[PDB]
Amino acid sequence: RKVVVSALQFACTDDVSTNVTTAERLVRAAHKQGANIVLIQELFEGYYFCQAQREDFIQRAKPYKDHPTIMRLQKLAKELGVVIPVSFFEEANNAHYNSIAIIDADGTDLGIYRKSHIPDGPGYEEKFYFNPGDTGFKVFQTKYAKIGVAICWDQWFPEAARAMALQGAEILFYPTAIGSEPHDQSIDSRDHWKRVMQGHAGANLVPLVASNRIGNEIIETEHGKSEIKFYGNSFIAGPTGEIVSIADDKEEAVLIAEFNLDKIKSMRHCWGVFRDRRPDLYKVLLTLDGKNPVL
Amino acid sequence: KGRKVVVSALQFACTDDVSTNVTTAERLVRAAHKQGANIVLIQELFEGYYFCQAQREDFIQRAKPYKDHPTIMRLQKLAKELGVVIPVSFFEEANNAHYNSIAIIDADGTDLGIYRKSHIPDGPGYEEKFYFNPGDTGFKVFQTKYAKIGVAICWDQWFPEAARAMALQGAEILFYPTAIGSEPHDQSIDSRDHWKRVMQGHAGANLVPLVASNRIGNEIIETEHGKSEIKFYGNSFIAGPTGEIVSIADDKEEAVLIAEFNLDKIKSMRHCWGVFRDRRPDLYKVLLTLDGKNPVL
Amino acid sequence: MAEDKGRKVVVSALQFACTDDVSTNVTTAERLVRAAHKQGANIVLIQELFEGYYFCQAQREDFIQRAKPYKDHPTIMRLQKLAKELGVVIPVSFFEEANNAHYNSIAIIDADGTDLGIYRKSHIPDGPGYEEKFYFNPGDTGFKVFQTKYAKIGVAICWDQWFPEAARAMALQGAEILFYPTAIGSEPHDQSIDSRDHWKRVMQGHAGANLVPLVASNRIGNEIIETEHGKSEIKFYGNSFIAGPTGEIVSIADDKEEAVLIAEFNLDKIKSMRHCWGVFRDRRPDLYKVLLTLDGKNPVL
Amino acid sequence: DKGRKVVVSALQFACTDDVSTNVTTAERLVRAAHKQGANIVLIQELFEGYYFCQAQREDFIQRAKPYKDHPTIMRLQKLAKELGVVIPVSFFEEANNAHYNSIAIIDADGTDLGIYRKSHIPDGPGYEEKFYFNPGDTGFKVFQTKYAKIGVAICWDQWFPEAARAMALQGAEILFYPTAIGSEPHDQSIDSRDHWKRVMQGHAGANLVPLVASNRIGNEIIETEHGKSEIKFYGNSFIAGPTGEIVSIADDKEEAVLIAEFNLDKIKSMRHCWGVFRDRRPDLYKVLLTLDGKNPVL
Amino acid sequence: DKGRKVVVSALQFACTDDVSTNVTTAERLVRAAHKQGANIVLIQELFEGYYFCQAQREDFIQRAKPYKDHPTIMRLQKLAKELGVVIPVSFFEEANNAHYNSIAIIDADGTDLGIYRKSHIPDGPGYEEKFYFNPGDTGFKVFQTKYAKIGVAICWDQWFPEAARAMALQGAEILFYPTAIGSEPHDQSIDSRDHWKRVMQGHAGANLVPLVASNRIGNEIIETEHGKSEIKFYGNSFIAGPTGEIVSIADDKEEAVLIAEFNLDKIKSMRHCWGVFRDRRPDLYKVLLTLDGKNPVL
Amino acid sequence: DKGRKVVVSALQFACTDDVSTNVTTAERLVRAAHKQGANIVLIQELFEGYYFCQAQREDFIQRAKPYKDHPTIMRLQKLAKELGVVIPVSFFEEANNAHYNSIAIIDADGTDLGIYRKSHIPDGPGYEEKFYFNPGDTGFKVFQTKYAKIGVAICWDQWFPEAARAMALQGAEILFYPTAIGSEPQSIDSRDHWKRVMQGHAGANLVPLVASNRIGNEIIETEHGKSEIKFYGNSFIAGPTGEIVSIADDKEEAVLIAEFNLDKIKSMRHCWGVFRDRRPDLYKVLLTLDGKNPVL
Ligand SMILES: *C(O)(O)NCCCCN
Ligand SMILES: *C(O)(O)NCCCCN
Ligand SMILES: *C(O)(O)NCCCCN
Ligand SMILES: *C(O)(O)NCCCCN
Ligand SMILES: *C(O)(O)NCCCCN
Repeated sequence: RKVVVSALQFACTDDVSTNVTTAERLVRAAHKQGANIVLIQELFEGYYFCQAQREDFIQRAKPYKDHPTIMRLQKLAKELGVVIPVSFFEEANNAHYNSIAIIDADGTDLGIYRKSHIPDGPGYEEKFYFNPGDTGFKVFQTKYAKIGVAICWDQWFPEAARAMALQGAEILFYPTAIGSEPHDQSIDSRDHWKRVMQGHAGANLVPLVASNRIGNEIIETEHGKSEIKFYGNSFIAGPTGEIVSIADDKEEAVLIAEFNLDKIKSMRHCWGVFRDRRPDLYKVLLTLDGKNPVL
Repeated sequence: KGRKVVVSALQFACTDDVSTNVTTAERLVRAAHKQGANIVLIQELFEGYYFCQAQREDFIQRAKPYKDHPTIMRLQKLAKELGVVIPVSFFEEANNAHYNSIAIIDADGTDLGIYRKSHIPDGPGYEEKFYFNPGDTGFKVFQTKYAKIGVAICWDQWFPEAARAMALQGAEILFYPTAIGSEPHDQSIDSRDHWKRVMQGHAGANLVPLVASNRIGNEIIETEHGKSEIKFYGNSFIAGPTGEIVSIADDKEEAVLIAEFNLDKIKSMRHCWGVFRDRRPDLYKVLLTLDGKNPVL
Repeated sequence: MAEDKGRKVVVSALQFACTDDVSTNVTTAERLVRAAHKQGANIVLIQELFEGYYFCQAQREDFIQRAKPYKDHPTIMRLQKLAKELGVVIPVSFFEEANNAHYNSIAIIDADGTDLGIYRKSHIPDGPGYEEKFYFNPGDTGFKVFQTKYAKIGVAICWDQWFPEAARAMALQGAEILFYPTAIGSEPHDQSIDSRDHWKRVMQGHAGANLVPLVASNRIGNEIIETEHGKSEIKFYGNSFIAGPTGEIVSIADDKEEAVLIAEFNLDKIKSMRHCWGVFRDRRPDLYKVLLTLDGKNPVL
Repeated sequence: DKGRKVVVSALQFACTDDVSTNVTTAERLVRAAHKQGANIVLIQELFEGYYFCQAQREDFIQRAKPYKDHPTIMRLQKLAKELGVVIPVSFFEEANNAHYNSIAIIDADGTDLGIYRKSHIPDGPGYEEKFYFNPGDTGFKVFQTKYAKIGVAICWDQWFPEAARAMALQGAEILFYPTAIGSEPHDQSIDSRDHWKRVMQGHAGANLVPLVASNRIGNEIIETEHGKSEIKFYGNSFIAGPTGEIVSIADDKEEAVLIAEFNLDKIKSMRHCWGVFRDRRPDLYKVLLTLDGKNPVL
Repeated sequence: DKGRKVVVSALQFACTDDVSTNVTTAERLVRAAHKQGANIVLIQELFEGYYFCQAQREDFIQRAKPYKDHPTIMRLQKLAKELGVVIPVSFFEEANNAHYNSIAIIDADGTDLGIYRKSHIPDGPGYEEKFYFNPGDTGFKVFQTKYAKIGVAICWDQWFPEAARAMALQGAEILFYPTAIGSEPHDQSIDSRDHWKRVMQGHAGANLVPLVASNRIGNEIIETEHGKSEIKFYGNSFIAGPTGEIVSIADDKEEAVLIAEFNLDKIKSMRHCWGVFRDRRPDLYKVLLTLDGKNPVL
Repeated sequence: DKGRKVVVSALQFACTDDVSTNVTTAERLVRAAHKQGANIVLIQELFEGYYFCQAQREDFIQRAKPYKDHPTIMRLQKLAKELGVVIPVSFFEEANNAHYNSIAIIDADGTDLGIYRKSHIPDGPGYEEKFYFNPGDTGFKVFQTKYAKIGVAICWDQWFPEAARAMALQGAEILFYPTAIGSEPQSIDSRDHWKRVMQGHAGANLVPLVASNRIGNEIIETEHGKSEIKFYGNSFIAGPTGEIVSIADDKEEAVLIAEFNLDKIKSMRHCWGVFRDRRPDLYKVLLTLDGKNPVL
């Protein structure tokens, strides 16, 4: 059993219809190169608006139900027979989430995951927009594979990757929007970013796909212009954490890698780390401060 | 710029003759409509006297089924004629169950369904617990032609949980038909300021406007222990999304209160303030207890 | 002076002996229904499986084939004519065949002759003399109420009368009077068993707890059935009765006479009393999930 | 006649409005029961004072006390232990801002086995309990005592076949109901005593378990917010057997100590053979989780 | 060839009227099966005593015992753990006032994995089980053991294609049915043994899963409420492969230990290839939720 | 010996790839069954030609014909009326965009009582039938004939206990299964597996069961060249305990005959008690494919 996976990497305008056209073009290119599952970067419908903390930007969110972009990519998924996770800004009554809908290769909406770990600070004021997610970590049975899909900042947390692996994830996927930080040009996070994820692939023995944005974006914030340069470096890592495919920090790209899932599942079983785990000794992971279990 | 809705609170006196009272309600709904109202709110159990001063066998038989209710049917025609949303408070019989209920009539005349009062008051003057099963619909929101609304009934208005329950389900405006006044056993009790402050609190905590329609007049009821009298204190009002009173009636005048709200701007304001973003349902399990320790079954 | 307002309904319990010939027993039933109507009855209740002997003392292959379809049943059709002629409601107990299922059933015939539908016995008894579990699928209609020309009524069958759940289910759905056609007597394996006082008390409790009148019609006479292991005899103990909404017996027959019991109820006064007593206002269904278990712990599927 | 035997007792007495006097009365009659061989002794509802629920008064709510270190429960634990008798203790419970009509079950070694909180709360003239008590949130309970597994509910609960069935399904071998019922002050023509008995006899017969009801006697005048209100409590404390037969009964004015012995092994065998529990149809009982016969409650 | 192999066994013996004797007989035959390589061993229905259901007797109901701390289950857990063998244990369960014909599945490490309660209850002369057992309320279950996911149901359940299909759908790799079937005391012309085998062979073949049936032998006479009643149990315990072929079978009168090995990975692959499960039409099977071919049950 | 008696027959023959010839063969064998007293006679599946269904050829699709005015059905109606026999007629149905593997039930007076459309269609490696047939949408049916209430299902339907139970719950007194099964002239021989599953249905439902299978070798040229199947016959009739009462071999024409007392069998079915004892409250999992999620 072999599945072909793709990371896409492109620049966005602040127009939904242009960006969706761009995603469609790169999804067809992926499909043309053999892709069964194609990963589109985080909040690709527009500019990464979380540089600002603005009332009007919250109203960019849309219900999960009858979402125009999801609906449009469901047609594309269906035509091509590819699996397409769709990053979007969800409104759910008065709650708001950074969410992702998993469309199967028959175009079926398989359900959503809501971003669990919400980043904060200059350039990435996501805590202002999003309730911390309440779906918990999830795995989706698609026509090709059980996949673990989480979102951007979730990729820094070994807990997220481990939870998806424990629930049957054969591949992990992280749509991303990370770049420079507007308050401090000396912060270059790209190597650190890659290393943490490489760690998750190696610790769980599962391949991993990260799709990140490129281009410079200037946002009109409540305190004036703020600029981020997104550094791309979209990549696909194998089950021991080796980078098999990688983009640069400036050019549009379509990454492709094939994995033998039944072989990798045998290596995983045979390595035996899941049977060697000591959940009896991991209670402290349910604390924040190293002592008090959360309610 | 944005969806506007004009809401109205009515305030009037009742006899114990249904036809008279429905006629009074119609006159005032028409008057609200003439002043631009899209949703009009009539006070609790308006079809007669506030009979719950007594605990009487014969008064339980004032209840009628929800199905083919002559007062709901009559007000459905008016709703349709005028293009206004009309919540209709009534005493519901449902086989051997009885409830203090409200049917939400949409602006096309459609009966959108019912809510059954959840929190039932008790004590001299207000012996509701004798008459009504505690409601079993739970808190509801209704999609009307003009807005998603949350409607609850009188005593429900004291409970922050009801208001929050409706808001979490997308209610854009909260409505509470009311019957509250003096208390026949103790003339020193004057609850009007307390009553208003608690509702203002709900409007401000959920960032939604709130409408409260209360009775006026003195009513004398024969009870098992002789006459009992309540002076209903009016003070019907409409509050905006920070809990500010935008319109209020006094304690004796018949009144038609009118207010317009921009539901898109308020939505935007509600979200921006951030309370719904910041709620901690993981820490709210104690709210599912009565005694602060034991969760109910 | 005017008498007190409200819908009055006159109900009747019949009590008679059966042969094992269908034509004879239907003739007996018609005779007693007519006598009940002559005494003012609006609703008349015939005992369980009146078409024949209480054959359930045996577990026999050939007795299963006494069952007949509900559709075009000759006894139901005949009693429909009588109901229409007299203007009386008549529930008709019969052994139902429904493809390969079999039930102990009752068809409710309205005062205009209309077949309102059926109830299938839910609780099926077992044991020497009363081997009903061999014959009947447990019923699958659930507890029902029927709107007749005179009243909304709840009808269940024999062993159902021991279950408070059945009486409450019918009352919660607006039953104004409860009816139980019965066949109960001695038990052939042990002559010390005399259940008649126990039997009455349980049903009196239903009437009192739901504040609705209750009618029980039971068989009389001795019947001997040829069983797979020899002859078996039951003496049916009569004691048909009508109870009011506090569980008081307003009329009762003895253990051997043929009887036509008659009582009038003001259903509007009773409804008022039922509601004022307050039990239905005070019920706690949030605490009753355990009733959906058999063993006090595990909810059934 | 082999089998585990248990002797139960219903007590019936008049109350003053002084706790000390009523607790002394209860102790006297518990000792009289024990002298007659009783293993489990049932004291009537809210026996610490007058039946105060004729009134709806602010100050009466403050008669409530916490379950923890309750002076009357602690005193009766001493007696339970001294005599080797099981004693359910009815009390008015405060639990932060909630209030309940409650009963603590004291085992024959003095151990406090836990509480049941009254589920069905009556209302109306003379019996304004809904003003005082949150509807109970323990659900129906059974308690394993030294002598038997028992089901204890409280007064108005005794009208509900659901409560009796719920306790029996959980293995209750005997049902107990402390009571306060009498005349009704707004209508002198109401005499509920025969109705009250018939409904409980029904529960005993339907579940094939014995049942004990202890009820108050005497006239009580309460100063209500609208003037004097009077109830004459009608006694009629009784013990019913597993077919609903009254085996012992008190009249409507006498102080009484009723006594009956039950063979719990034989009764268990009878209950099972009669077959009602074998034949129940919980798949058809979902309408019991409605109030109106149609909508399941949340 | 390659893949997870499992050795299963059907045991067949005659019962005495003494519980401990009968458990010792079971232990002896379990040990003999283990010696021949068995991983999962099936003991016949209600093996602790005579098949008492010929009678409808009050005292026989009290032969039931709770699942909790059941002395026969506890004893067989020790054997399971000692030998590393999976052992389903048939017993007569008391659960407050409910009673069931039940089976506890003991894993090869001695762990009590839970119980299944007999769903379909037979009736008629000689087999009056409806008098004793509530219809089961666990539903059909599959248990994950150290060696396989197994589906265990009980005697009469074996006539119902629905039970076997329910277990296969939930992952059962082997079906097991402890049995007590023989002659019928009211009609000596009834010989059901060929019919009995054919129906089970049909389940194995329709689901492509092996099937194990363990039945009693011996003549048993029971004192019924109407005199002596005799059943001659007919043995014919057997093991069927995934196309329904009988691979091992006992006769109608001797003790037997039957043994068969199955390659569960090859059978699984063969079942997936055959594709019947992906070809099923559940959208057309709603009539199966009726008894009468028309009205769905509640 | 009292009660309604019905004589049923299973026919078995080799198909040529010529329609007239095959219908002539069917008529000859129906007449022979009638001569031996048969009241209801079962002809094997798709008997008008070679079993084309696993060859995936677009030109074979035009063999389908509408249910309305079907020349083979209309001809067998005449035969049914002439002889006073019930004849289920297997045919390849064209229904607008859809195509089905279907069977029309002809009563003893020649009346067309209706159609059943094969429900279970094998898809995945080895079985490419979807190329020709849509999954049936009639659901499982019973038909009241002059002699009996009967249930009929087709070929692959044979493997599914649900179809047999569904028919019996609705009052079918006899089950009929026209089939076509064989193998590559391979090691696996499915004939015993097949019989055991069917004997299971008869025994579990306490109804007799009639199965008609073809014989002979058939060669079809396909996209992937010549495919050959040897059909293994073994048509049979089973009684209500699953006992085989007559059976054909794997190479000759056969006319199998058996008489059933439908009143006695009904009484036996009811007394055995399985239908009294069924637990539909516990069967919801059967409305899933994966053992957890109900289908729409
Ligand atoms: C996505 O937007 O969560 N990446 C967050 C990066 C935060 C860097 N300080
Ligand atoms: C409406 O009737 O619920 N108002 C109740 C007020 C109670 C005052 N103590
Ligand atoms: C009717 O037939 O159900 N009465 C059942 C009585 C059973 C007595 N043990
Ligand atoms: C106890 O106190 O609940 N008694 C209730 C009686 C109410 C009479 N209508
Ligand atoms: C086990 O006891 O279920 N076998 C029942 C057989 C009944 C025979 N008619």
